[PDB]
Amino acid sequence: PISPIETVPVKLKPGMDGPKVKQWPLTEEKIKALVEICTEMEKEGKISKIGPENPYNTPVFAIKKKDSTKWRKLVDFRELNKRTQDFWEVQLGIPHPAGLKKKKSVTVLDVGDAYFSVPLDEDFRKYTAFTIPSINNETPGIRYQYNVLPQGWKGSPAIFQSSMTKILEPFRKQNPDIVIYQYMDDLYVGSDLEIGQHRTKIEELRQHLLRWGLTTPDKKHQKEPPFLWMGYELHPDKWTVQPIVLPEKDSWTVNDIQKLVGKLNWASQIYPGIKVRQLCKLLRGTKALTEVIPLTEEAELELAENREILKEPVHGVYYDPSKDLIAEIQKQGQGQWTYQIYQEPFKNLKTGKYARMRGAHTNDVKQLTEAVQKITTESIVIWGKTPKFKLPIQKETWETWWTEYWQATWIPEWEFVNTPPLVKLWYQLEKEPIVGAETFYVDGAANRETKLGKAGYVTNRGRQKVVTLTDTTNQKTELQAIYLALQDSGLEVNIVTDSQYALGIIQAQPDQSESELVNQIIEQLIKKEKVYLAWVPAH
Amino acid sequence: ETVPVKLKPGMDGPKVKQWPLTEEKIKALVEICTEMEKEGKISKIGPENPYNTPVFAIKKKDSTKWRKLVDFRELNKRTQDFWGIPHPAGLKKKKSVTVLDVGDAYFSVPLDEDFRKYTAFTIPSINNETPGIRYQYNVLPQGWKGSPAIFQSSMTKILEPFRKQNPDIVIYQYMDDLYVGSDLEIGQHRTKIEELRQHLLRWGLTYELHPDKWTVQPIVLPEKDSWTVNDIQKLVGKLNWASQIYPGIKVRQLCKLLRGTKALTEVIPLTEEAELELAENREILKEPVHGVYYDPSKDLIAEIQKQGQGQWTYQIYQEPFKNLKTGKYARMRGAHTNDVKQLTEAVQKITTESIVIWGKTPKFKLPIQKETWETWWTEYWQATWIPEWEFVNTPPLVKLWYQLEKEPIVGAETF
Ligand SMILES: CCOCn1c(Cc2ccccc2)c(C(C)C)c(=O)[nH]c1=O
Repeated sequence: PISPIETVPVKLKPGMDGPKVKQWPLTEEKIKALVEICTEMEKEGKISKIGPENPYNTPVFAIKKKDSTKWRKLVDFRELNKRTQDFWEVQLGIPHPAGLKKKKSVTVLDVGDAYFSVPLDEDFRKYTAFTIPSINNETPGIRYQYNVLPQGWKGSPAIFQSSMTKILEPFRKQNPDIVIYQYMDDLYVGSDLEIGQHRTKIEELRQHLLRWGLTTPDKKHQKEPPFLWMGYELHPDKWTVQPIVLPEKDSWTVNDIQKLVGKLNWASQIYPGIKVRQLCKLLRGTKALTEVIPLTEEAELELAENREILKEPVHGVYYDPSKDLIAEIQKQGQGQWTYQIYQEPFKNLKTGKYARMRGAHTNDVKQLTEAVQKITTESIVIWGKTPKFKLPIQKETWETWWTEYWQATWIPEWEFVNTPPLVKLWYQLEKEPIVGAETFYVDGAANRETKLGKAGYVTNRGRQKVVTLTDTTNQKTELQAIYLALQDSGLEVNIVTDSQYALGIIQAQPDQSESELVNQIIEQLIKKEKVYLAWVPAH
Repeated sequence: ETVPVKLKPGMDGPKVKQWPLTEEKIKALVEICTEMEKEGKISKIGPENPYNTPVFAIKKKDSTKWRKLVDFRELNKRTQDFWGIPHPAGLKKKKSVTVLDVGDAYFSVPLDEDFRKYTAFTIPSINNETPGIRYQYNVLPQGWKGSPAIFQSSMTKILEPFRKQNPDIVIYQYMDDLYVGSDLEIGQHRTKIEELRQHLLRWGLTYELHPDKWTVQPIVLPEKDSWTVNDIQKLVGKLNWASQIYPGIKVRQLCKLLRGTKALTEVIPLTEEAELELAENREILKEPVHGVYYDPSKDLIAEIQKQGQGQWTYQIYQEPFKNLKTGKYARMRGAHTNDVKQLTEAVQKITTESIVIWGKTPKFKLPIQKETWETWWTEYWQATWIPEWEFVNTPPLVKLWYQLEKEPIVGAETF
């Protein structure tokens, strides 16, 4: 009993051939189980006894699971898979709890062995051939081939989903106020109908599937809310996070610390406060995965503060398309941002944070701009709309910055919300030379090969200085020349250099850099009442 | 009937993923595609077709009507060549050109059955609660290069009668568009264009440029009562950079005025020798560099620099420092707070000029981060084609130099 569903035309990769891997040897026991199982499937209609007309072959194996300790079977399609054509990506962008609309009911149907419910392209069938061994390689073993989507075969998931979509089209046209979500072997049918009308509609869907061959599930196996969707539990009324457990031990290997640092990192997206600085710190200079690193007092401590935060009940809300979508952002440390998207105050749909993106050189506004875009991309996917933004940056700071930056940049509809620390412009290089202020003509030169160089300046006022550096580079001297000018001058300074890097500093005006040296220069820049950087061609 | 199109030797169809779409857009594409599906132009497809080409919806000006735009850039590139119409040099010397979307005419012609797989596209669904809706084309797709080609006999056929009735008007076809240039006055021009549309409508089909105005603009250098150490330093740096273009540009005499550790604000008296040098520089910059010609067998390139305050500069070239054309773009009314809009608008303007002048779109170097562009350009896209692009970091001096371009005395006076 299979299906009156049209098959999908399947082919092999560019001019290849089907697998011809030999049948692994098995005992009379393992064989007798497989023989049993294959006489059954031979009748369910799923496979078919073949003969000498088929050079193809895949290795069949015998494993006993736990459910019944019963001898089961496994066909190793790795080869056939690496030879089967490419299909269009099966669903790899899955729903997110924050984007689900709440429903009066959701009922999960099991289209379990639905792979074996869908016919195989009769043309492709020969490739799925396998052999039931004989008692220690005796006469010919029993030969077969699949007549349905094989478990573990490459195209099954894609073809199963498609087949399900065609079959489901009628039902969906006939009652649009019903949302069906296809995932793996489940159908999450939900709706806003009266629980009785709902149960009724599901029975119809079930009976509809019956027409097409999908045998109805047992009450024992049925799934009931809350549903687990990786880190979350969806309850009809809202979602919660799955209990995340940090195990207490007296011996932590590097593995345990890495696996731990992982789970914790995942939690930083949901729980407010998670920290792994002292845990990561235990990784320094490790010589093996199995290496036991003792937890310092400080690691012990943060681990404990974590166990505490993680025992808080972070819950959430579902999406209501008639309410505003709002996204607020907080600069949580330099380069780190936290955000939470909601519609109604304190009822979050989603929260999360972006790691300290350690780049070669930016500024807060640019970075705020980037967090805003990542969020926007997220929202389009999740909700197909972009959130109104509430940003901890004054509208004046944004106009002054974006309007003059060399790069195109933007922030969608946003509004200012004062929730310190507010992001701002740490310094703004002067637009024109400072009259009055001292001028430093700076210069640094190094021997790229001996890495011995000098750095200094001479000012219109007479002051001067030179410093010798070892294990430097020319860029470092050029930059250190600038550094000294800043250190040695008053609150208003004019600095001239032929450093091409300083020309980049003048355009972008970075407030964070990959270089400690440039960093120090930033701390000085920020410190002055006025700075004017003037670049001039070298030589 | 159907002509056997194919892919270039060794090429495989596009497998470009669908960028996420807004709900407004998915809803329209859905509407639009069920229709196309009913009319027989596109057909739902299976998972055995591994290809894909991004789709999105744009706005047909004056209407709420959403238009579908497929990004066939990858397919086009992989599609065999058919060696379009030779570019009419006359088109640039026309007082006023108008653009028309004749892309609607292709649905009439069928697509080689064996090529259709390659036109696969997908409509996403919010939160991915629904699998994408796959379709492929049964007809000539809009935005594919192969369309205007295959539909050429039919296009010239319908066009002749008008071309002869009005032999002073030029008609050029790029992709789904038709640019019609004439030296007639605005009214007589447009009335003559609508005459063309009526003509075009009795089969099945439905921007105001002024090419002769596109002035080649030079670099004007600063002049001053007195010059400061800084002014000179600023000038010397631009001139030194500019010597990669005009090698006769010199800063030695000026550079001597910069000998000394003096205050940036201090005024320096210009030596006559320094003053001749500057005057000789102004003379050099008075005209475009010599020997720059367009090589048809070379990629055309368009670089843009954000000048700030809604201003933008660009230069179309093929070889570094050998410009075919330079210009400025001031934002359009309404674009006040949005850089991406100003940018996409600029790219569209620049791209139509390129089409108008050399009959091909350039490859852009955009002063924007990849993600800012990819996330929002469609929102403001209005042309049927889409040029190629790369994201770049604007060198501080390239910007500094082109900002020096000459602007009008008062401006193009529209009384
Ligand atoms: C009981 C709540 O489950 C979550 N839920 C669901 C089911 C659901 C279950 C697992 C993964 C995705 C979706 C749906 C759909 C897909 C029926 C819905 O619309 N709203 C909702 O809250």
